[PDB]
Amino acid sequence: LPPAYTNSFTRGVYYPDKVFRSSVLHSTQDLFLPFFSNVTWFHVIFDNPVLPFNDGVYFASIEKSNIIRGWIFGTTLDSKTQSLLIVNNATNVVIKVCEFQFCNDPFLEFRVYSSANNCTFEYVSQPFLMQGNFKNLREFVFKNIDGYFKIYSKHTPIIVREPEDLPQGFSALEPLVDLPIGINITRFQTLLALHRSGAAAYYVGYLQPRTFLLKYNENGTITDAVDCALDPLSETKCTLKSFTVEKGIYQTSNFRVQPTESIVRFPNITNLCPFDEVFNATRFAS
Amino acid sequence: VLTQPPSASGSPGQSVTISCTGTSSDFGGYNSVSWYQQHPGKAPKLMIYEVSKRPSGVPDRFSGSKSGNTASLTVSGLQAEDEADYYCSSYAGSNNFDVFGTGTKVTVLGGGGGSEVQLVESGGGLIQPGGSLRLSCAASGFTVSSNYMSWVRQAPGKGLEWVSVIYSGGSTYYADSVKGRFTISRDNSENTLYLQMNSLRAEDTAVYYCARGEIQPYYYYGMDVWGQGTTVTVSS
Amino acid sequence: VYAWNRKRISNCVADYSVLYNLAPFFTFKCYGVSPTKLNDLCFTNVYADSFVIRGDEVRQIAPGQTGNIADYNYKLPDDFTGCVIAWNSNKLDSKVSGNYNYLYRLFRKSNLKPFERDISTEIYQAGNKPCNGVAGFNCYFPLRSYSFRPTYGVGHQPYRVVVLSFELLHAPATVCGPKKSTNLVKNKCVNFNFNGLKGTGVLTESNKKFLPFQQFGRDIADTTDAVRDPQTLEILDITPCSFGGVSVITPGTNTSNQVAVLYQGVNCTEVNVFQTR
Amino acid sequence: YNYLYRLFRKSNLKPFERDISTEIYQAGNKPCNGVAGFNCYFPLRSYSFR
Ligand SMILES: *[C@@H]1O[C@H](CO)[C@@H](O)[C@H](O)[C@H]1NC(C)=O
Ligand SMILES: *[C@@H]1O[C@H](CO)[C@@H](O)[C@H](O)[C@H]1NC(C)=O
Ligand SMILES: *[C@@H]1O[C@H](CO)[C@@H](O)[C@H](O)[C@H]1NC(C)=O
Repeated sequence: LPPAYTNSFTRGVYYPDKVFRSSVLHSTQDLFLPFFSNVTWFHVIFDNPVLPFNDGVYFASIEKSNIIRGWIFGTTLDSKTQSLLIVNNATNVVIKVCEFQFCNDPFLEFRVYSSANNCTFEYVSQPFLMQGNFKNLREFVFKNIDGYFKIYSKHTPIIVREPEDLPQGFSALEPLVDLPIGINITRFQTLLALHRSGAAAYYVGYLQPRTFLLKYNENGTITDAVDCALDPLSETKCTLKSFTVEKGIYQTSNFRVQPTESIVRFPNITNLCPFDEVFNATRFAS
Repeated sequence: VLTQPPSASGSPGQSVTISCTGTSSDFGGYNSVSWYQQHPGKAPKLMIYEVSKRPSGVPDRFSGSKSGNTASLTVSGLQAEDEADYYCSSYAGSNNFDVFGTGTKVTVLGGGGGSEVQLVESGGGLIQPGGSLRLSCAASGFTVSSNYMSWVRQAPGKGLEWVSVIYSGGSTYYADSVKGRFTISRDNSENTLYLQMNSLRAEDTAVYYCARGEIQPYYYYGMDVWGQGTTVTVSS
Repeated sequence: VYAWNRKRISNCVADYSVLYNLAPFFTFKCYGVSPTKLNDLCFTNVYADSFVIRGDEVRQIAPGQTGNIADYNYKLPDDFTGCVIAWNSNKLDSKVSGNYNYLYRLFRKSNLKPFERDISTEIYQAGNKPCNGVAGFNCYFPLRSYSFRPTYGVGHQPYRVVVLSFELLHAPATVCGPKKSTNLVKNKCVNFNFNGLKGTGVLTESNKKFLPFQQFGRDIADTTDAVRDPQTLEILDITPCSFGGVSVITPGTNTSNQVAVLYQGVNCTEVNVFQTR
Repeated sequence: YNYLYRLFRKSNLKPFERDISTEIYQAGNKPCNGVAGFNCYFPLRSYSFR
């Protein structure tokens, strides 16, 4: 397939920590989704590529009832190393970090894999993680740290029936699981409910380490957020703790042209140095 | 320390029924009481190991039932001409040597193993007090590096006692008589297995016997084969 | 002893104090640490290994020791940080019907690797002969059953021994132990240690609508002012204790010595008496 | 037996303060009354040598 690329508006600003804040402006520095960024338009109308999991991903889904269910996060998707097969079965979610490689292909009955090895975690979460012209958008911010596989989520009932694209509007994500399992994750594999016996299309972005200034409401929720590396107006709204900038000139951060090449010029001399006749002499020095 | 009758000569072969009392328990765990027939000259020969199921040998000595707290080996009706000593083994507790008994004279009358695997010794004639003398029992048949062998010494008049026990490859337990002055060292795993004296204390004058099988935890091992001993004759 | 469990237990509050009242244990010698300090140390996963040995073999279970069972069925290196919990089981594992069920692998080639389970049933081959399966004069059954009987004495009774091997790899610790909880005190300047968040203040009743996932709570400028109770859901408020500045008004040590004390930031009800701005 | 080694104490020690003790420990609020029961021994564990 030729994976399209759609524009991702302001969406994917999750809560970094669990701290109540009322009517403040918090400037956090963490892995977030860059505003007005590109996200592949993989359409599930067949598709199942292996995406790179560099430091965190933002998954989306505009399925109808059960089209997109499950995740096959892992490092190599082999039987040597472990993996993660968090799926969403009938009103339940099974989370196992067992090293089930594969059987034939990630499709689904547990027809995703057929093997048996040693496991490390079986945290079977009982509560599941998941109107004619009323679809349902489900966003999941997957982020991995030294010893926690944090997973964020948010379910919003979108209404507009425009061509398939990310809607316009700020919407934070709430954490649900904090699996403390420690395993390196570098590859991302998705799967759809085949059930053979424009349907849906998942958006998969990429997180980057950036600074974001978030506004907390009086109740305790985030109403909006401003990036600090999108436009000079955003940098001005970040250097001053206020989303309303007055008229004038403000001194923002300094610019510096980063180098491009790198040369290391040492002298010609290319030979060996006496060490076998110095460290190990006839017997030794005195 | 066990209890055995000094001698037994009255009513030869009719009411002898020698045994070994002094246990005051239920023989510990596995009830396996062996009977050794020590004969002057050649090495002793096994007679019976369990309470029943006698090995390939004389069929007129069986029914070694454990009555009370002692195994009464029925010896009546065997024969009327024998000159040897019957020794019984018990007290199978963990790390407990001296399982043999005292000298029981079972001579009914008084007056009137060779080519199985191998039998070799060192021949320690006129042993100098001290030093380090090595005695081997190289066996060209059964493996001398996989089975559980033992070393037992006996002196004129005194009975036998456990002197050295060695497991497969991970145990070098020593007897309580040496208390550390004896160091067992295994030879090449495919040639033989020898011992070491390590500066004896004038009590090692007794004659040695290298047995291919254990005494108290005795297993069938197909057959019980012993070897002749040699006189130390220390000059301390 | 030849096929022992290897239960990998994790993600629980291991309360070892309960084990002191479950069964009348006879040996609780923990070689690694103390049972009092064990309940305050987190771990990743505990390996539970259970077996049954005689009474004279319980002493053989030690961090480094030789014997018929210490180096042939289960060996512990010189790093065991668990316990040697064991107890007699001569109440339900001894019937007069023939106890040909257990074994201890009397025959072996050499010492096994510590913390290893060798589940094998091949005939012991004592060298110098290819034994494709035969029982005579060269190759015997390397397994031998016990002789446990009810009408015996101490030392040769069925003793169940269970060890709990501990490990600390480069993984987040799951099992920590029990968690002591104290009573709640409201409207009183006291100390608090709520889930690592330590401090002092007056725990009062607040009207803040916390989100169902938020636990802590801060203020405009980096100060914790409200936390969520680890017990039944309740929104509290952490205000600092009663503090203030003290000033002394003195007419000088030349006419008199009577002085006045002004406490700043108080309503005369938190220390004649006068209340000013 | 000539080189002794004390055991755990219900309270932390003091710098430059000798810890000579000969009583029996008491876990919780259950006095074992001299005879060593469960979780109550003498803090006089002898160091083993070889
Ligand atoms: C996203 O990437 C594709 C190529 O991968 C590019 O054609 C597209 O223009 C990008 N997004 C924008 C700027 O529309
Ligand atoms: C804040 O919460 C209160 C009580 O639930 C609610 O009445 C009010 O509308 C909320 N305001 C906002 C903007 O969240
Ligand atoms: C703890 O147990 C009590 C029992 O009444 C219950 O009311 C409370 O909600 C529980 N809290 C937690 C943390 O489960």
